[PDB]
Amino acid sequence: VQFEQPRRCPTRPEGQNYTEGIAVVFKENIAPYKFKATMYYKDVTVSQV
Amino acid sequence: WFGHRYSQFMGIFEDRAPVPFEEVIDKINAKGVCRSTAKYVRNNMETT
Ligand code: NA
Repeated sequence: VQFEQPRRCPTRPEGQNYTEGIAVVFKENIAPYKFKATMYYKDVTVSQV
Repeated sequence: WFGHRYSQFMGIFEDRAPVPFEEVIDKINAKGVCRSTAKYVRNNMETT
């Protein structure tokens, strides 16, 4: 018999390359559009007594 | 009320009356027409 010769050792992974950057994450808009209005009307009351 | 040079609503009574079963079957579903009259029970009274 002979002894097994040294095995090929594994290699450490290269490591994930990361791009740095700035981000803005947008979501679907569910808020209603809001604005200001003015109602002009007249309450008309006819009372039969 | 019809005044001089103007007319005014003294009142507007608005009601919703059910269509009778025989009118739904014989008139609306069979001929696509309605009676021009509404006869129904409102406030424990038959009104036409
Ligand atoms: Na050896």
